[PDB]
Amino acid sequence: KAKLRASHTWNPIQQMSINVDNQFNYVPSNIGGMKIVYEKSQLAPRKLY
Amino acid sequence: GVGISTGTFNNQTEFKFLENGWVYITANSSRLVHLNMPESENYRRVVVNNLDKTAVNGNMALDDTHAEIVTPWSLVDANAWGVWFNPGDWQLIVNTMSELHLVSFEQEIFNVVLKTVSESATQPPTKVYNNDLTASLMVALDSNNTMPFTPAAMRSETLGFYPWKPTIPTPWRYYFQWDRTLIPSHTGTSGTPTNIYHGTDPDDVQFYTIENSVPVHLLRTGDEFATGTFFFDCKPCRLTHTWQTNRALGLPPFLNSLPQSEGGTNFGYIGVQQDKRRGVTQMGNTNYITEATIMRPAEVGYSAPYYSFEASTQGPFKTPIAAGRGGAQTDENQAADGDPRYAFGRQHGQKTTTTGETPERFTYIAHQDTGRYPEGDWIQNINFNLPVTDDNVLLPTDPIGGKTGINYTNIFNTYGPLTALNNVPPVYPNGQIWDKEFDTDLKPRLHVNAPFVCQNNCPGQLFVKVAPNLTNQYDPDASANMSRIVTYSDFWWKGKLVFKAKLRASHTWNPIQQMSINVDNQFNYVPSNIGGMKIVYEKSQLAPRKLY
Amino acid sequence: GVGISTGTFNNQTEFKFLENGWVYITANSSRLVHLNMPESENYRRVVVNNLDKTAVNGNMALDDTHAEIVTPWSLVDANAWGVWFNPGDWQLIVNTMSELHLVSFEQEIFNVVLKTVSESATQPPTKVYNNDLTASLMVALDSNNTMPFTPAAMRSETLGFYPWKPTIPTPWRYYFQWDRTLIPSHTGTSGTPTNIYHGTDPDDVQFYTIENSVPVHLLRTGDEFATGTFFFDCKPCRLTHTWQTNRALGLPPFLNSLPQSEGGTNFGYIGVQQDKRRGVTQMGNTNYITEATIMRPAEVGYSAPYYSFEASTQGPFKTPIAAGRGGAQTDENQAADGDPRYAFGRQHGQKTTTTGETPERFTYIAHQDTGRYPEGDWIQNINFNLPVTDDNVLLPTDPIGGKTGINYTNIFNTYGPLTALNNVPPVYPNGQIWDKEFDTDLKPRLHVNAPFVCQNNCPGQLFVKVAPNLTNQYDPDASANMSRIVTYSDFWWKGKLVFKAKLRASHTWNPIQQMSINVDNQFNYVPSNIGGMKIVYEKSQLAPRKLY
Amino acid sequence: LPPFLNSLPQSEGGTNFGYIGVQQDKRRGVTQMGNTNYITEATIMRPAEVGYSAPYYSFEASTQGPFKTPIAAGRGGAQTDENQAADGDPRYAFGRQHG
Amino acid sequence: EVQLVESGGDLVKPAGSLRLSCVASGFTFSSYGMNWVRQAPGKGLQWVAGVNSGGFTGYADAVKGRFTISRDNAKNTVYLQMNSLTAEDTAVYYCAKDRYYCTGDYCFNLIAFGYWGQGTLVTVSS
Amino acid sequence: SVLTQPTSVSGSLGQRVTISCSGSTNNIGIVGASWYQQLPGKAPKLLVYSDGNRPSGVPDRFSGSNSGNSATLTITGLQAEDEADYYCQSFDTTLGAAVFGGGTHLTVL
Repeated sequence: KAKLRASHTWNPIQQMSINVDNQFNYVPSNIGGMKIVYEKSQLAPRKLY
Repeated sequence: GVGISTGTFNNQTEFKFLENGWVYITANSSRLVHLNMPESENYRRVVVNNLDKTAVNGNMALDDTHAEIVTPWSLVDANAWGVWFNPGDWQLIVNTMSELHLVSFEQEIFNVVLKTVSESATQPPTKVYNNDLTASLMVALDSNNTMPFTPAAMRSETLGFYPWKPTIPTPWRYYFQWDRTLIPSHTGTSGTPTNIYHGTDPDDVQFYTIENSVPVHLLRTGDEFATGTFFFDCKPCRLTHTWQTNRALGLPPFLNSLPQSEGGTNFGYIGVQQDKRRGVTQMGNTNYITEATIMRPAEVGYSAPYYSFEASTQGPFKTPIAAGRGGAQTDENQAADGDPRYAFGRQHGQKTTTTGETPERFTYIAHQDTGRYPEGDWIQNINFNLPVTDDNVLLPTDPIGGKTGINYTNIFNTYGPLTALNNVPPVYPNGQIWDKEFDTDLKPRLHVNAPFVCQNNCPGQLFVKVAPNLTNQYDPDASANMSRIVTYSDFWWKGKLVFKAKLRASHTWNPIQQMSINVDNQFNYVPSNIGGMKIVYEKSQLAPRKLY
Repeated sequence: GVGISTGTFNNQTEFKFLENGWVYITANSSRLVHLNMPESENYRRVVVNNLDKTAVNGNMALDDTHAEIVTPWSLVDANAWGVWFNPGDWQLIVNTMSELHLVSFEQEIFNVVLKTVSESATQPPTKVYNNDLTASLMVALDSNNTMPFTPAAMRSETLGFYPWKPTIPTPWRYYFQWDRTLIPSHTGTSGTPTNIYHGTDPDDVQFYTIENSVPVHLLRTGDEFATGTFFFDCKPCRLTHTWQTNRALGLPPFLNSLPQSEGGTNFGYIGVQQDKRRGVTQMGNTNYITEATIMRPAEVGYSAPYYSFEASTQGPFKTPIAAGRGGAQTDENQAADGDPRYAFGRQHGQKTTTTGETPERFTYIAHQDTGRYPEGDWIQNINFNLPVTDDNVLLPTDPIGGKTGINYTNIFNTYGPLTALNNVPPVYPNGQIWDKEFDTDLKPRLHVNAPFVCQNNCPGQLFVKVAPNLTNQYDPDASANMSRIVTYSDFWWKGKLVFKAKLRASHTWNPIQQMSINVDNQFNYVPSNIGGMKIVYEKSQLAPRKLY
Repeated sequence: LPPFLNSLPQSEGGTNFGYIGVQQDKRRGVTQMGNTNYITEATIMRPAEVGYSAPYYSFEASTQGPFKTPIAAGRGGAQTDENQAADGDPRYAFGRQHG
Repeated sequence: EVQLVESGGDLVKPAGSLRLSCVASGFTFSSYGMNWVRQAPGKGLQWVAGVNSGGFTGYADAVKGRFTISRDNAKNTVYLQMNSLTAEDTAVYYCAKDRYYCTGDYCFNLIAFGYWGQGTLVTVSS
Repeated sequence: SVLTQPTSVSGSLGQRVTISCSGSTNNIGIVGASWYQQLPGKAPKLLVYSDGNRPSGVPDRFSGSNSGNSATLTITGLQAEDEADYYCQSFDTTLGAAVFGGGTHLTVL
């Protein structure tokens, strides 16, 4: 069970995104090899106080 | 009452979810508007003719000739994305929403204040400001869309994009029919190319006036005005893009010889000679089946005359196209036609501490590959003998009309019954949200300026004007300038735009492109040391979708 | 109407009684508040970096390097004991109450007024004040706790403590993420330590604006705004201190030989050789049972590294501790670490008729002895031969690391699963009343700044601002400073803070301590011949209580 | 609440800092350091402590042998340099079943 | 280990323009500022410009308003467009990287350190 | 702005030698000097940071000091390979620009 976030600030926050650098980590190699690279889980900031 | 407030300020963007993965987006937007009295209480029919610029042979593209009626009214337009969403909300929408619907729209003018200006004329200059409780703000809502529609997003003349920054309303004008002739020329054309302006045909005269077509409310400092909820009927909008082209539609060919080692050079080979292959092609007189010559279900995108100018009664204009050049992602300089360009000032994104009149600009390189790369085309004979010879292929490098610069792609068109193409992406912040459909018997399949197109009607333009605060020396029979007390108004505008979006789903193993903040773009979204703000453009179709 | 008042001034404290020895202590406060128009309508992001002070080797504790967003909004804060209770009510509370609960909180703004300043430009300067009845005062109440929580009590910037003096709201600002490195040094270090400000990490950026987050009420001179009752859920606060330390828990040894005659030198005796005694000890490798060695149920207080500064991404900061020295009530110079020090001005207790910019300061010393006296501590080897040789003990006079002024008490922490400690006592008048609990997954056991902490959420902050009073010359596209008519507002704030307390009983023959007016302090509670008021600090936990 | 900046920048520039504007021994505020009048960002009261320090790379012995004293969180600012990962932040070693 | 390379220095006529290029590897190009420093034949050193990660730029008065420095964080490459060159600009130019990670407007472009590259020579004459 | 340096200095093999640089409160008095060495025709290499530390591989011979508006560099156990030009460097806090000294040539005898 998860809750959907809400935009709390004027500015965009950081997100996980595919890019020209990490591209080939999520698709098989020509000879059929796969990999899973680590991914962050607390990108969105929150107010402590 | 004079001493009672008639409204409440509100920006808050509220997300409310429903069942089945839908979310309501209510966008409240509140501004403080500043309105000086008009320069003249009279309508003006005016011609602009930049004959000086266009007399220079070859400058015909810079033609600016037209006739307009200048009105004493000012237009309050909220038809742009930046007026409703800040970058954070745009991030959330374009990262989580797959589609968007325009539902309802409302607006209201309130907390009206009217002030007069008096000058002392003392040797050290000074001037005082006085309220006028009896003074009135004239407000008109064109609910029936009687007046000509004129969205301000095309001129960067909508309401500003910062809630903490006041905004002006745009002075209102509209086009008046005119006749124009402009024969095109080139540097080297002898004499003066035929360039004339003829005037107005009697049967196309339309002098719309607000007072004779729209009810007008007289708001004093204690009055308020509410437009009422307008409900849209637009087709749904997609926040995803199609990467497929004709080359990526259908079943790929079986590879009899798959690669045996990793590497960029270790490709696979189909293995079957091209005239011995099996499959289907529209080339009824050749045995080659190849990824270019194979039959595909239909055509994605279409070629069109690019930087082509067409003339009618009113003079020359550029031919519009739904999508731009392909492959522009590799080099921005190659985008050119189709991909829109936005020039705007400080109210609407340009850094607010910058000097000069030079506006910020940007070209929008959409994520959809429905465009074309004309240098990659060629036309060859029906005989289809290969390798094709010069006499039998029309290459893009071939000269057309005796011109090195013009090839056939400049005049080439491939729109047809098999064409499939996409609607225009939203452009945050400077894009227009909704646009009124034309009143033609046959209607365009899409509009290039807004993602949503009204089917039946869309909300009436809101016209405002400062009532004429006359002095004691008024004489209605006078041909001289009327004498009015210098009046201006500060009135708060509050709008509500309500959307309905569908949340996205993970259809694939791999992640998709998402808007995010990074060490480069970081400070684009925060104020400077002296408070300078700026809003940068932000894409809308980062998530890919399967065309076929 | 404009001429109708919208509220009632009220600054009375009512002690209503109930069953079972409880009392409702409802405190009302009212102020006149003076709000100028903001220096600029824009938010700013500003960095402070005093390399001029920190570059001097050894001043690393004097680092003020930070990033802050400066807002046009002002903050109204009544979170200080001086805003609700005058000395007499505090006397009643601390002389007659045992425990104090915080129940509800309310506030309202009424009798708004707006004035504009006109300058004559006459050679001898002069200016005249005019009412602007149509102007507005912006009010935003962040009830959802979306904005950063910035308690004004910390910087001595809450509303004033005198009902009969006007007050101002603190300009509002909040911290913006930054990175900073400062390697400590000593007078005598070579070169210059790295003292750098690396910038702001994008993933931590959080820019807030009131306009985009809270509904803003526009209040004209005839309007009033009330927040609505808020209900707390705070833990109870005890107005009694605990005097027992480990040495005084449990059953004293039986004194075999009592004194026979009274006298200062006539001590009693236990009469049993220490190695021959009966009881329990944790020192399982020795027979000695003594008042210093006998097992006790648990531990009161804890030793913490004193003047320990810990660095994180934002630079250095002092390690907070719950309590300070024990038995240091005699001298202020011996307060040392832990015991809070308040430095305040004339809005908050300083003799009002004073001049200059030296803040008035005091150091709070609590009546509770849950602290430590490190010069009496020592660490000795496990063999436990007595008397102990130099090599088997680490006395506080023995250095650590070669520094003769640093000993093990500076780097020695005794906090454990046996530690017992009390909450921070209320500090009148300058102490903060309540605080918001952290949004961390695991939360601290007490806060040092507020006796009351909020288990779930608690009252939202109230922000005010003068609406922009533009001149006729406004021009959004200009990058210069906005032109505002010089406008200011005076409004009345009124709040209600509701406590619930229990009356005290007398469990002992003796009379306990109480606060009372005496000749050495009488003039501190009366005005001066020239109208000067001062509010001196008063202790909270005067009464004693049994710990175990 | 940050400190009020009595003097603010007037132009954009890397060097155009702000200034609190009041001599440090003359500042109003609240601090736990009762034997000084300097009030500074390093010395101003805060509600509590965010994070904690631990004897990092402490090894502690029990009946079964030495083990590393575990800590909740790692270094601050290590996001900019992998060489400073240090204690706290976990290191995963795995194979072809798992990545 | 940190490695930097430079190119683009050439003999050029007075006025006009010239465009230098410096490339980097071995360190997180994004987190560090990049600077150019120049030295005339047999003369002393003179800092030319620096560019922090965010696109904010700094220049010395000798070039401020004439040169324009930039970065391409996706290629670990920095460029220096030298417009309005004059004879006095004849010098050798080196590419440097500060020791301490830094970004933003308030960020000092160069404090102490850099694995200076081999450099590129520039001469202005006609 | 600029930092002053001596034109040249001489020292015998195996002896100690000193080099000095002078500035102002806003360049040296706030940020310490960083000393660089340049071999004939080569790009310069740093010797001592303002932090007082030396980069990896720099001989222990070199060491630096700072006092008020001035700084100083010394070489212990002078060697023939040390014959090179040297430069002090700082940061003018007012102009926000790196300031390099006038340079000094060290002669080994």
